[PDB]
Amino acid sequence: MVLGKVVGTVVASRKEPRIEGLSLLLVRACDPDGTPTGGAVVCADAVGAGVGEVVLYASGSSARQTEVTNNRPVDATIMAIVDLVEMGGDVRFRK
Amino acid sequence: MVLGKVVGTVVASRKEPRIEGLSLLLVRACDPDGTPTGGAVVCADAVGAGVGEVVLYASGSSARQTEVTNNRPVDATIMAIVDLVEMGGDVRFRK
Amino acid sequence: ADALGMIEVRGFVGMVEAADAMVKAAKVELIGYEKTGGGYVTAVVRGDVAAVKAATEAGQRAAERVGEVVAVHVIPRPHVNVDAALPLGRTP
Amino acid sequence: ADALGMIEVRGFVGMVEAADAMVKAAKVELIGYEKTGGGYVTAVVRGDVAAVKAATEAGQRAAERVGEVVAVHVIPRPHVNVDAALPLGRTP
Amino acid sequence: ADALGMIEVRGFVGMVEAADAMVKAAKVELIGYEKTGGGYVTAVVRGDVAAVKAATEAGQRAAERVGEVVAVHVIPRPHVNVDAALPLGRTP
Amino acid sequence: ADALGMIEVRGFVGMVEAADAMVKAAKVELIGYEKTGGGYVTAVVRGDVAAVKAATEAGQRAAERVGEVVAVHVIPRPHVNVDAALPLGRTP
Amino acid sequence: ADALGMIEVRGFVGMVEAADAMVKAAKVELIGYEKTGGGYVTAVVRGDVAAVKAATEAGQRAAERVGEVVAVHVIPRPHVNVDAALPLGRTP
Amino acid sequence: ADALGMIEVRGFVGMVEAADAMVKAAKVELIGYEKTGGGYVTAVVRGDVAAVKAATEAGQRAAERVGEVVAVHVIPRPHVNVDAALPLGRTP
Amino acid sequence: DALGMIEVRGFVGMVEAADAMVKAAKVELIGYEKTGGGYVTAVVRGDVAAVKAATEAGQRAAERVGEVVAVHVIPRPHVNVDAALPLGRTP
Amino acid sequence: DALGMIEVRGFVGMVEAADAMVKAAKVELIGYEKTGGGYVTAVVRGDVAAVKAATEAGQRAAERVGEVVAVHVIPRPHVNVDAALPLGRTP
Repeated sequence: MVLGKVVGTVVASRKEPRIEGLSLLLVRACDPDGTPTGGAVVCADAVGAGVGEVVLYASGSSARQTEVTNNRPVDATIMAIVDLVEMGGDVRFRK
Repeated sequence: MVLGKVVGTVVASRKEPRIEGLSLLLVRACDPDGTPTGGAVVCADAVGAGVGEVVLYASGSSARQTEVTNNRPVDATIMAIVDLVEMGGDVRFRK
Repeated sequence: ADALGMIEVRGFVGMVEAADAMVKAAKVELIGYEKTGGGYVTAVVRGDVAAVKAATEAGQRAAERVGEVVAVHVIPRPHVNVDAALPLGRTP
Repeated sequence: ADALGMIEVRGFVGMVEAADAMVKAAKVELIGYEKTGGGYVTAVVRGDVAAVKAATEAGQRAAERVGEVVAVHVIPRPHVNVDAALPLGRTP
Repeated sequence: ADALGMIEVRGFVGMVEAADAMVKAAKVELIGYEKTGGGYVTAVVRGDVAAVKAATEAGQRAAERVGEVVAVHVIPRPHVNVDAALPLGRTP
Repeated sequence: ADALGMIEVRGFVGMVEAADAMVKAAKVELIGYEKTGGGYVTAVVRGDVAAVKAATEAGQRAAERVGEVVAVHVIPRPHVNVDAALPLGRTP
Repeated sequence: ADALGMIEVRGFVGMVEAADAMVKAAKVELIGYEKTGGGYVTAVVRGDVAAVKAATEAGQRAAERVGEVVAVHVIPRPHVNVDAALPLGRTP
Repeated sequence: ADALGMIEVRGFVGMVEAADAMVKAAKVELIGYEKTGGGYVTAVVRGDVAAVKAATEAGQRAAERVGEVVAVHVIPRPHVNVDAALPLGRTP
Repeated sequence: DALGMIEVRGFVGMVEAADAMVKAAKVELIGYEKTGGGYVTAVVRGDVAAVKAATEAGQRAAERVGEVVAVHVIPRPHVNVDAALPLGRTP
Repeated sequence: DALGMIEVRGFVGMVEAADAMVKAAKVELIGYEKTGGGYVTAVVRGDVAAVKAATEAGQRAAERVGEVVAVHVIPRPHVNVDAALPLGRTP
């Protein structure tokens, strides 16, 4: 599970029906500053995340251990909306 | 399972409820010297690790084989607090 | 003409949570909402079809977790006379 | 802008007690109320995320004493387009 | 801040006799009435803490006699934010 | 202090025939009507206490032959605070 | 007026591990502890709102593996009179 | 003389939440707390008689959610000779 | 002078007793003694009939809101008691 | 450094538990904290693995005498704790 800042949305119309209604989001890993520095990865929402929010997306075989993401084919999903990120006792990120 | 030094804490208020009460930590992989050399990655604590301690965080599908970390959606968790690191018979790291 | 997406919810929060998740899922313009009284409220979104179709399908899933959800429907090509006679935004 | 907290009651009294308890619970700004007609009314609060969640689930509990509570939900960060079309305060 | 007393009846008549009995039972000020639609009506009174508590309990005896009483509640010292944003008579 | 008579009926017709029967029964002034939403309406009459007592119980027996009579009531002296805050035809 | 979170454990080791993990789990100032006699010990934490809620939820789960744990509660915005009249730190 | 309100609780946490909801309920002065050992703790407030009645009852409902409440009592006019020896905020 | 005491597992019960005691007779409330473990003891002093009348109001008034442990009256404490125990009248 | 704690409802249990810990591994006994109501608590500090082996040598030696409430090991308490709680090693 990696920090990430939402960047955009992906829209697919021809997809496996088990997943329809899933919200596809585009996240780039961010340094603990909110400044996105990484490659684009897609993930489904399960928390009601929007663009511009800093999130945690879990990946792989354990990205399905959440309802409306069960035996569905998904290998990356959001699971949290950060509120502050501490580093050594000095806050580096806020809402 | 990766060498690692804790760096900071992350606080999520809107999170997948299966995980609430879990302690989210920020780890950077370190050389067997305590010299952090990598990107920040999040993982849940199950051993009571704190900031500045050198730890092992397991990753992937096998990060759930631990009590209060089971069917929760998590792909990386701590499992140890290092005490010493040998190289050829010469200690490179101590408590 | 821009597509049409609608969600009609007995509560009010149902519309909002539906309205948001509809916006967060694709490039859509939330164009307003229409209160028919008696508690029934309807959110109206408009945009490209494939975007609405994802937002709509997403909005249903987001509002049901609050409850209610009366109706969910999508109009791809509203007749010109609709957009002229009804408050769906894209009205001259 | 700020987060979002909403409570919707089928009675004016329940909402008031729900409103009063919410502000008394955390540093949140009460904005007003939106009458959906037909009984139903909705309290609207806004502020930082964790304060709202601690306000609402303290309001929901504080409103169930008087009567029914239709819905309770919390948006951490409404999409920019909502604030411009719905009376959620913080509109430009 | 003066206290707060409210009476919500599903009939305009029920509200009135409830209102009159209050201003007749304790030294209270009657601000007005709030119609949330759907036949629901809410009377609002403000005054000293005890008088309100005495007024409401004295009004309800009269309203259940001629109307569907819905809610009876008292808020002893409401927040500044409530009176500042809601139409409860003590607005600056 | 001009007395007060009221009748709340679910449906327009009941209100009218009840009203017309009142103003014909004794010397009272019909001041208007209040629409509380949800179909409930209320007729309001003012005058001396003997008329309303004879006026109301004449409208009831005349409205009971048409629609669902909700409540029927008479106040022989509304507290001046009521006549001031409520639309009962005697606001100064 | 930083938030307030508290954990009360009959033993003592319970408090420490609760005190520790509460600090290790979020940005909080461990403010001291209060011995109420009878063995009961209470940890008191204060800080920003969203953090206390995480430490508290974490400390409860972290102490339970030691046992007991009597009570656990969190106040987001303590009244000015509290921090001033009781020794929860933030007293001027 | 100013009234007197008391909540006794087997658990420090109970006293705080009892204190918090109390000062928030009515205009009373929280003067401190008294530790009898054994984990028993008592909150004490002074103010108007009507407020204490309303404040105290807001605590029991607020403390029962947490720890067991031993006693809840209210003193309208405590004798002059009491306020001298006991730590009740009105020691001359 | 005479003596009178109430002890109530609960600081509340003691106070309500102390009021009813002071309110009921011409007695002087000396203070209160905390014995630990939640047990606390009130101490009043004055004329016997006053105390014997005051305390009766205390037990009857604390039993409504408290768990009363013991209630007793001494008409004349030996001089040595006042010297060692903290019962106000201590030279 | 690490932390070791043992909590007994009896002054005796704590002592023997303390003694066994010092005799078991390289640890420093720092003192004890009376939480009232009987309960007392031993606190040791030293390297982590010694404490873990020290405690499970003390808990074993206290199980002979009576009940043992709790036994726990913190490998490295956060700096903020040590500065606010009487666990020795204070700045």
